Amino acid sequence: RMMKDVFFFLFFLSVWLVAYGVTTQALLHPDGRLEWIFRRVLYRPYLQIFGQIPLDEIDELVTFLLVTNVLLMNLLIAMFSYTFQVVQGNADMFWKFQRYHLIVEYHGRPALAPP
Amino acid sequence: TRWRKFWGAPVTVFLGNVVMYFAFLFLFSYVLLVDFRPPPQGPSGSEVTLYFWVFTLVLEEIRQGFFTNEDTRLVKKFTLYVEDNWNKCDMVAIFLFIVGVTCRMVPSVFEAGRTVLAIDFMVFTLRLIHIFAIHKQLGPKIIIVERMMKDVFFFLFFLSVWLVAYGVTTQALLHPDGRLEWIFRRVLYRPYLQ
Amino acid sequence: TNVLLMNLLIAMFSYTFQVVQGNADMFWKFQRYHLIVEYHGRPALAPPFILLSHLSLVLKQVFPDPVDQKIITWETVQKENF
Amino acid sequence: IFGQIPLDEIDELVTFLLV
Amino acid sequence: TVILKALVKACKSHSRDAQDYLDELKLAVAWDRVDIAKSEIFNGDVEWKSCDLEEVMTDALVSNKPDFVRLFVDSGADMAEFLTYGRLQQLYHSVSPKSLLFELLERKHEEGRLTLFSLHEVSRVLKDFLHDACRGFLSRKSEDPWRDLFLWAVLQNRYEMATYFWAMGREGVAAALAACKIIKEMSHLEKEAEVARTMREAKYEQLALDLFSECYSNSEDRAFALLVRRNHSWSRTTCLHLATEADAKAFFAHDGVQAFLTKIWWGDMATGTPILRLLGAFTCPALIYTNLISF
Amino acid sequence: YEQLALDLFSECYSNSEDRAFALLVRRNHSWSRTTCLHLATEADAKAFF
Repeated sequence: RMMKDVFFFLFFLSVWLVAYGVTTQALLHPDGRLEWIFRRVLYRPYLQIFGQIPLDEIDELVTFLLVTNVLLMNLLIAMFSYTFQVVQGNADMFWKFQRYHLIVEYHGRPALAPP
Repeated sequence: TRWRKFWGAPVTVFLGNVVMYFAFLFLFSYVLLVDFRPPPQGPSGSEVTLYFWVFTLVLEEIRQGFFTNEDTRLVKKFTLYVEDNWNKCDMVAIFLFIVGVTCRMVPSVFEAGRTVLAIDFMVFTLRLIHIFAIHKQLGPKIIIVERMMKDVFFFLFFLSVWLVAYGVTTQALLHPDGRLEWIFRRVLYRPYLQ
Repeated sequence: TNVLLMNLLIAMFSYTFQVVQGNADMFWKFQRYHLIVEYHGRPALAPPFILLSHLSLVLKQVFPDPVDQKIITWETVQKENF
Repeated sequence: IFGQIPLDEIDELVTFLLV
Repeated sequence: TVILKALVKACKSHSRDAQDYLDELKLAVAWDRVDIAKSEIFNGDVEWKSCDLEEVMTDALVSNKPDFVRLFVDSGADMAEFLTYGRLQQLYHSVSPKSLLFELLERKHEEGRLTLFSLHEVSRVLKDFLHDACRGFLSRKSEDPWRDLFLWAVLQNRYEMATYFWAMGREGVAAALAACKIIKEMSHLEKEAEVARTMREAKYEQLALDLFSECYSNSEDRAFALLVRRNHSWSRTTCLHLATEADAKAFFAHDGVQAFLTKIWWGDMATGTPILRLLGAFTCPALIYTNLISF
Repeated sequence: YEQLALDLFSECYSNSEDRAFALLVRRNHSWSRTTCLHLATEADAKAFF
C-alpha cells in the first residue's frame, strides 16, 4: 500500500527536480537542436543531482535550493516513516489470510517441477 | 442540460484550470528558451501572449480578492489579504514578473533581462505545488511539512555557519592568494564539494 | 562529528514531525473547505477565456416559511432529545 | 549504487529505477 | 438549612401568602438551598403568580444563580411576557465595573459623547464585534427574547446561565458559534491573565458540534439543509458565514460538513465517480450523453 | 518536600497572579533575611523552577 501511494508523490517531486534543472540550464549556457536542448535540460541536471556536475560546461542562489531539496527529501522520508507504523495491525490479518491462500494452492499444486 | 451539468461542475473547472496551468507553464518555458535569442522586440507569442496571460491572471486574483463578499473597507480587505503566506508568495511573484518585464524592455542589460526571468520562473512551480492539496492522502502531510520546514529552516543557518568556519580554518591551514575569485572559490566550493 | 550532528538534526526533524501529527488532520480539512468554496466561485472560463468571462459578467451587470418552520421545529426537538 | 555512474561507457526509465 | 426550614414553616403556619412566601424565597436566594426551597415553597399547596416571581426573578438574574431561575421558569414564568426593553436597559446597567465589559461600554460611550449603559452603545459594540447583524434597536416589547438574554449572559462571561438560555433557543447552532467568536475576541482583549485563560476556557463550539452531530445522525439530509439557511434572528445570514467569522476549525473538522462539501464539490453524481471515469469523461465530450457515469 | 512547596506556590499564584510576583523576591525574616530564590538555587530544586 505504501508504494501504491508514493506513486503520486513521485510525480510532483520529479517535476520539481525538472524545474530546478530547467532553471539551471537556462542559467548556464546560451541551442536549436531539439535532442541537444532536451539533453542539456534533463540529463545534465539529473546528472548534477547524483554527483555529476560538469563545471567545464557550466562555469565560464543555488545553495539555498540545494539545502531546501535535501530537507524536502528528508520530509518525504519522514512521511514514509509516519505511514509505515499504522499498517502493522491490518497487515497481521491480511498476511495471515494470504498465507492460507498460498498453502491451499501449494497443496493443490502437482508434484512435478516447472521444467 | 447534460452539457451544463458536466461543465458547470466546480471540480471540472478546477481540473481544466490545472490543465491550462501546466500548459501555461511549459509554453512559457519554451517561449523563454527560444525568444531569448533576439534582444530586439521578439516574437509575438513571446511577449504579447505572455502579457495577456499575466494580465488575466492578475485580474482574476484581484477580483477574487476584492469583490467576492461585499464592498467593505479596502483597508480591512487588504489587511486580511496580506496576512496569508500564499498571498505573500503571490506578491513576490507579481514583483518578479513586473521586474522581468521591465528588464526585458532593457536591451543593453541582456544579462539582467535573462537572470530576472530565470529567478522568476520558479514562481509558477511553487504555486503549482500548493495547488495540489485537493486529494485526501498527501494533503495533511504537505500542510504539516510546511510548518515543520519553517521551524527547521530557522535551524539550518547555525550549522551552515559551522561548516563555513570549518572550511575557512582548513583552507587557511592548507595553502597559506590575493585573487578574490580563487579565494572565494577555495572558501565556498571546496567545503560544499567535500 | 559533523555527520553525527547532522543525523541528530534529522532526528529532531522527525521528532517535530511525529509530534505534530494531531492538528494536521483538521487543519488540512479547513484549508480544503476554503479551497472548495473558492473553486465554486471561479467562473467556468479558462485563464485565456477569463477575460471573456469577466466581460460577460460586466455585461450582465449592466444589462419556504412552512418548510423552514418544520425544520426549526425538528431541530429544537432534536435539541431537547440530546 | 555508490554514486559512480560512468556515462562515458553508458551514454553513446533510469529515473524510475533511482526513485 | 434548618434555619430557613423553620422560617418557612412558621411563615406557613401563621398564614399562606404569595407575598409572605415571596419574602421567604427572597431570603432563600442568598442561602441558595434550592433543593430545599423547591420542596418547601413549591411542592406545597401554595400556588404562585407570574408578577411576584418575576420581580424576584429579576433579582435572581442579577444573582447569577441559574438553578433558581430554572425552577422559576418552571413555575410557569413567561419571560417572554416579562421581557421589556427597559428591563434589558436596567440589567445591562446592573454590572460590575470590574467587568472589562463595563470599561468597554464606558469607553465607547465616552468616544460617542466626545464626538457629539446605553442600549445604542451596546449595539454599537456588538456590531463592531461581528458586523454580521446590525440589529440593535423601553416600553416597546422586543421580540426574540431568549436570543437577547443568552447574548447578555455570554457577555457577562457567566457560562451556566448561558447554557440554560441556549437550551431553549429557537435557532440550532448559529447562536453557539456567534458566542464562540465573541468570547474569543473578548479573551484576546481580556486584561487579567488568569481571567483571560478562564475566558479562553469556554468551549461552546463543542456543544455546537455535538448538537450538529445529533441532528445529522437522524435526518442526514434535512440536517444538510439546516446548515444552509437564513436566520431572521441573525440578519438572515448563513451559519457557514458564522463559522468563517469565528474561525473555529474544530467545528469544520466534523465529518458531516465534510460530506456536505464533498457533495457540493461535484454538483451531480458526486459520491460515485472513479477518478479514471472522470478523466475519461473529460476526454470525450459525449460521455455525458454516453451515460457512462450517473448524473 | 519540593512537591509541597510547588503546590503551595502554584495555588497562591493562581489566586492573585501579582502578589505571587512579590513573594519570590521578598526577603524572609525567619531565615536571616534571605531571598526565596537564593534558597531555591542552593537547594538545586530543579523541579521547582
